[PDB]
Amino acid sequence: GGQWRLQQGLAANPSGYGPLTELPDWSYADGRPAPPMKGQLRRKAERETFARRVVLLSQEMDAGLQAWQLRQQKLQEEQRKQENALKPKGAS
Amino acid sequence: RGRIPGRQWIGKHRRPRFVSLRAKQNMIRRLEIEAENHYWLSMPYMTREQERGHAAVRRREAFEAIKAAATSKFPPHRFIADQLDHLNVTKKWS
Amino acid sequence: TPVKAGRLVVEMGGRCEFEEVQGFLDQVAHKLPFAAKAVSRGTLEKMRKDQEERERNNQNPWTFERIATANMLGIRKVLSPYDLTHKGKYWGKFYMPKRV
Amino acid sequence: SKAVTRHRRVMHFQRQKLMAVTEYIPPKPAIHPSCLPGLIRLLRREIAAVFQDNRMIAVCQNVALSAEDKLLMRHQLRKHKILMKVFPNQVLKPFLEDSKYQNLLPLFVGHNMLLVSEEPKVKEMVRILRTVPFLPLLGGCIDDTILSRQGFINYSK
Amino acid sequence: KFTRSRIPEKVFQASPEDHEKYGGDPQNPHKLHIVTRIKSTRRRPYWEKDIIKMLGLEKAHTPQVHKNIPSVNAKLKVVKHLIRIKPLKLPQGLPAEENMSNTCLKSTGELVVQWHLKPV
RNA sequence: ACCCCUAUACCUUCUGCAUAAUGAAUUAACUAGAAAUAACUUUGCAAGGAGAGCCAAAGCUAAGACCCCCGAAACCAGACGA
RNA sequence: CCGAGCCUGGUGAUAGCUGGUUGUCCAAGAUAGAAUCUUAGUUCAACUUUAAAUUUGCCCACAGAACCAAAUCCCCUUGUAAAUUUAACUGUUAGUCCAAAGAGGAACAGCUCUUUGGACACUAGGAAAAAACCUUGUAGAGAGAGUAAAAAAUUUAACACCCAUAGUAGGCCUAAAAGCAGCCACCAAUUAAGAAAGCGUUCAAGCUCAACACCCACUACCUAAAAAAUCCCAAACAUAUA
RNA sequence: UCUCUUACUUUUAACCAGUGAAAUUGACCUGCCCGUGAAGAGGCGGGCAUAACACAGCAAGACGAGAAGACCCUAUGGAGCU
RNA sequence: ACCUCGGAGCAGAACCCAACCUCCGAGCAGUACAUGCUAAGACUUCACCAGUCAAAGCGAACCUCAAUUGAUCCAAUAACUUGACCAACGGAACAAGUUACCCUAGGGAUAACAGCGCAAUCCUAUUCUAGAGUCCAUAUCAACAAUAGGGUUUACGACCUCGAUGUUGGAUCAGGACAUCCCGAUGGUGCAGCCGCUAUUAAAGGUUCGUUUGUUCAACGAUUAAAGUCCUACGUGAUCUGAGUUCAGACCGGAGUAAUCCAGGUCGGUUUCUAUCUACUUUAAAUUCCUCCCUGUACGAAAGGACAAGAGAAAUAAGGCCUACUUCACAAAGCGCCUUCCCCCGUAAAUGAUAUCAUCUCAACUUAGAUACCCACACCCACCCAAGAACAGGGUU
Ligand SMILES: C[NH+](C)c1cc(NC(=O)CNC(C)(C)C)c(O)c2c1C[C@H]1C[C@H]3[C@H]([NH+](C)C)C(O)=C(C(N)=O)C(=O)[C@@]3(O)C(O)=C1C2=O
Ligand SMILES: [Mg+2]
Ligand SMILES: [Mg+2]
Ligand SMILES: [Mg+2]
Ligand SMILES: [Mg+2]
Ligand SMILES: [Mg+2]
Ligand SMILES: [Mg+2]
Ligand SMILES: [Mg+2]
Ligand SMILES: [Mg+2]
Ligand SMILES: [Mg+2]
Ligand SMILES: [Mg+2]
Ligand SMILES: [Mg+2]
Ligand SMILES: [Mg+2]
Ligand SMILES: [Mg+2]
Ligand SMILES: [Mg+2]
Ligand SMILES: [Mg+2]
Ligand SMILES: [Mg+2]
Ligand SMILES: [Mg+2]
Ligand SMILES: [Mg+2]
Ligand SMILES: [Mg+2]
Ligand SMILES: [Mg+2]
Ligand SMILES: [Mg+2]
Ligand SMILES: [Mg+2]
Ligand SMILES: [Mg+2]
Ligand SMILES: [Mg+2]
Ligand SMILES: [Mg+2]
Ligand SMILES: [Mg+2]
Ligand SMILES: [Mg+2]
Ligand SMILES: [Mg+2]
Ligand SMILES: [Mg+2]
Ligand SMILES: [Mg+2]
Ligand SMILES: [Mg+2]
Ligand SMILES: [Mg+2]
Ligand SMILES: [Mg+2]
Ligand SMILES: [Mg+2]
Ligand SMILES: [Mg+2]
Ligand SMILES: [Mg+2]
Ligand SMILES: [Mg+2]
Ligand SMILES: [Mg+2]
Ligand SMILES: [Mg+2]
Repeated sequence: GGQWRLQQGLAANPSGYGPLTELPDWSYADGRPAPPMKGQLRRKAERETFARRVVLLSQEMDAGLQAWQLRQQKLQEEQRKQENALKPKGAS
Repeated sequence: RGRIPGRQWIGKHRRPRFVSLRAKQNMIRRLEIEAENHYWLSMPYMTREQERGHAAVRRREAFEAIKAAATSKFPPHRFIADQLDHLNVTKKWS
Repeated sequence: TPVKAGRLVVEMGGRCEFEEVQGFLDQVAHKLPFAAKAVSRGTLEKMRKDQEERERNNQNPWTFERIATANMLGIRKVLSPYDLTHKGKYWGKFYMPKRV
Repeated sequence: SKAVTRHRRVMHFQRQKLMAVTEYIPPKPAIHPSCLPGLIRLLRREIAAVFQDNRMIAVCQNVALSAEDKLLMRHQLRKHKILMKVFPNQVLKPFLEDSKYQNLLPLFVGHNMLLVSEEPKVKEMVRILRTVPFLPLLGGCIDDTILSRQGFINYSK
Repeated sequence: KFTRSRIPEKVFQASPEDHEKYGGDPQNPHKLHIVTRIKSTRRRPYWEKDIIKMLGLEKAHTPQVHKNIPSVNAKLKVVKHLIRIKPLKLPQGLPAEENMSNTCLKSTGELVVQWHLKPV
């Protein structure tokens, strides 16, 4: 039922980012939570790396875009500074 | 009674193979995935003059890190401690 | 003499109609080394407009020309560089008029 | 094997699948459009000639009557001054329908022929009819009155 | 001879019916690609293998973010038959520092910054 | 235990061997990588080093670590054989 | 075991040739070529391996590369992490299929020769068994799960009915050539018949078609094989919602 | 000799008793058909067949055993002769 | 035949790129006499060797060409310089034939036989309708050409086999295909009958003996219903032969100085194997010819001359037995005797719709259209047997 799970947005493998695969397997009888599982720790580290990469790429492209905007403003101001420092004479 | 001359899938005379419905459906599925890839590649965000220099600092510092490692390759230290702990193989009780 | 697909082999005219030539022209065209047919001007234009009509009203979303020119699925690994211009209607010396 | 061969070369399987995918699909109509829903003017003026002229009309069945017998029977009827007209039913029946001789309509069906005159010389038309026995004298009209063959024989005698 | 393939700008010009088929705004384009390799580099040319290694798609079915910029787009245009490309959607925005440890990508291509494992 | 399912001995050779190509009945014993020039590593001393000789514009001295087995038809010398 | 006896010695003759080469575990690792009494070998290059030093290495933007097709060279970004140099050497240098561009041959070959690219000479799943086709690669345990490629479809030939006098044995040529041996013309009466479209006659004579009428209406799917040698080869099944 | 082979005797043979080899041998729990495959399958695929085990006989197969092909080519391998 | 060098195509656009691939050339000539010296930077025939361009500077002045070539040693010379068709052109200073008298190390990396791939060659079928057939394409034959199939020939390839896959014909035993030579059934005919020709169906059964030749083949003699075409490692040599062919001897003709050779002839010339495994070792329905009569009938002008039905007589094959004959003799045998039984499918017709006729119907429909054998079962020590290798079996009243 991978296509149906994809249609509902619940991955395709039922072992992918579900509560069934991400909730803790067990806990102590009196109620203390278990230490985190190795696979869940690895998945959280990978997701943190993924999110940091998303942030880095987004802000890098944004910074490049505003840098290009600033270069265009400098080009247009150097184009618009077109005052003749001396006044024409002669046949005028 | 019916022999394909030589090897079945090579040569002038080959054993014929015919296209099945599920093979056709598999190819149609991959074709749809690629048409969608064509669309999402057909819309770009920036242009070349806008992207001309937006990651040069990061690429340069990554290569400087690679250079730093390749230059820092060098033999490790040696220890009086390690040699005198090899002395311990004859440590008897009494 | 080399002869390619879609080339008139001989031409006929005069004070006559199609069926009269069509008899012995079909007789000759059957005996030719390649696939051949007796055509008139109206018959040839009818085949050409039927081919363009079939290409226009083809309901298949996927065509050989589109797939080959876009290199869909990396199909140019098994295709030929001349298939980009043949568009799947030609295979060696054989012409397939049913392909669009 | 070369690129051009005398036989149809076996394709690579991916190319064969490509052709089987890119085959042509004709448009399918929804409710199947099959399942979805000259001479007449000349023939008309000549029949106008023979009906507003030509008072005596006799309709007979055009029996086979081999060509020498056609010409001799025609030539006896022509020595005795009546004409043989042959005019087709497909232009003659609606002319009767809009020209009032609808009582003469249900008799012009099958092979038909007209023995027609401006002089009422019924005596030889019926004695030629007794000379050739397989000739019915279906019907017709004298002086714009519809008569059967009993009426024709009564008008003759 | 089998060579590299030059792919037309005509197939890479989009069309309006393509836009409503795959709903995507031509103005305000999407910023990041989710690229996922769905086909082996075996029985494929060495340049395609190299470009897969460059883009970092050695492991199949492992999604990767890339910039929607023309150079990365050219690489993906060369290697477009081995990958699936999706737009990276951000319903509740870019992740920040306090929500970076509670992210999930999801199969719809929507990076959520807050992940509870609780029913709605 | 069999019955079920899966599974084309090994070595050599070769583009490729289940190959109907080679070798092998089996057991026990015997039966096949020798070394220099340099380099590299670790010490000693250091514009010198080595217990003469030799090398030296950081070198010299010392150690470590690297080069198989069986097989012809033949050739020659001296004997022994009618 | 005399094309040159036998024995001992040189002798552990020599062999670009065959055979063999003995503990465990891990890692990198696949073939442009040039010379050669050389193509059964070797040396150099190329690829490969290890250790060092350094900085750029692959992918590539626009512009650029000649007169007489696919592409390539060059190449900043960009994505990435390799590359060059120094030191030390071994080994590979007897190659197969597939796709493509060609050449030779038969537009034969599991044929031979180049080039580009795969795969095989390393794993696993599939196409029946299976080197080379497709899917897939980085290694362990599991009596968990989602998938990839992945099962051949086709079955063909009915075609009318009825009718037919005649200007004339049109003219020329011929013994005659009469609608029909060959030529010119192709008018013309009946309601409607070609100075005749096939047959058929030495020539004639004959019988079909085109033509009147007749009438429901020309009903009109425009398609096409078979063989070999031990014994056919899964069993089967048209109809319960992808 | 053959058409066209038969009968008998001896040896051989088979059984009992005594003595007792050789070539060969990867391991074998060692079937048929069609197909496949290093292109001729007991061992692979599809099907079929199938309680176990001696003794006599046959020679179609095990590319059967023997002899590192007596023909062909190669070797900067020999030798005899002119 | 080629071996070294260059140009063009293959190799269309940076470079490179093979074939006993397609074409064209080269082994110099002419000018000059600074064609002197020297020196940054480069190119490079995929290595090296070799080769190529060149700024500036000194000194003067005010090379064309495409290849047009040869290393080291050594030799000549006072020196500068110069020496090979070393053309097998990266060159050994200088060496040919022959071997069937041969040997060794190997190779299925490489030929002969066989298999396999392919089908140029070979064979067959169909399409087309020129032409032949008095006329008439299609009774019969058939051009140009087309489409498809087969794997019997001659080739081509070099994929298994050279630590052996033994060979041509013949004997013996044959298995199979049908593309049928005969026997069976049917359609057409330029089929009156007898004979024929052609096509469909049929592989149950059969398909001779001799002379020459080693022959397969081929020619001839005599028959027969016929004397089939092929495949089976050109079936089959652990079943046989060895006439031929390609070991060692010899001769003839020829070639060569000779050794020796000839894809020429001739005489002679060793054919091993004790069977381990697979497989197999008794599955009863027979065909054909001839004779008589039908009948000198049908048919036919005559000459000629049947098919059915039926009767007899043989031959072969299969199974069996000895009464006689014969080899022989308590018995085994043939040369003798006895027995031997079903069909077979191509097509021809009737009724009748699609298509109110007609139509044999991939319309519904009608007609032509096996039995036999075997079968019970601790009497068994022993003896006998028509039963038998041993075992088993039958008899022992
Ligand atoms: C079988 N004979 C006809 C023969 C044939 C050939 N040649 C072939 O191989 C030909 N075979 C073909 C037809 C090509 C398939 C042969 O080559 C031979 C021989 C015979 C042998 C005899 C050998 C013999 N020994 C080994 C039994 C012997 O002692 C002597 C002797 N006189 O001393 C030999 O001569 C002998 O060694 C020999 O030479 C033979 C062959 O070479
Ligand atoms: Mg095969
Ligand atoms: Mg081999
Ligand atoms: Mg062998
Ligand atoms: Mg073996
Ligand atoms: Mg060998
Ligand atoms: Mg004496
Ligand atoms: Mg040795
Ligand atoms: Mg490894
Ligand atoms: Mg050489
Ligand atoms: Mg060698
Ligand atoms: Mg090959
Ligand atoms: Mg004994
Ligand atoms: Mg195998
Ligand atoms: Mg087999
Ligand atoms: Mg075996
Ligand atoms: Mg036995
Ligand atoms: Mg053997
Ligand atoms: Mg050998
Ligand atoms: Mg050599
Ligand atoms: Mg020598
Ligand atoms: Mg020597
Ligand atoms: Mg160079
Ligand atoms: Mg100068
Ligand atoms: Mg040479
Ligand atoms: Mg040379
Ligand atoms: Mg001799
Ligand atoms: Mg030998
Ligand atoms: Mg052969
Ligand atoms: Mg004719
Ligand atoms: Mg080869
Ligand atoms: Mg051999
Ligand atoms: Mg052997
Ligand atoms: Mg037949
Ligand atoms: Mg044979
Ligand atoms: Mg044999
Ligand atoms: Mg010999
Ligand atoms: Mg003698
Ligand atoms: Mg023998
Ligand atoms: Mg066996």
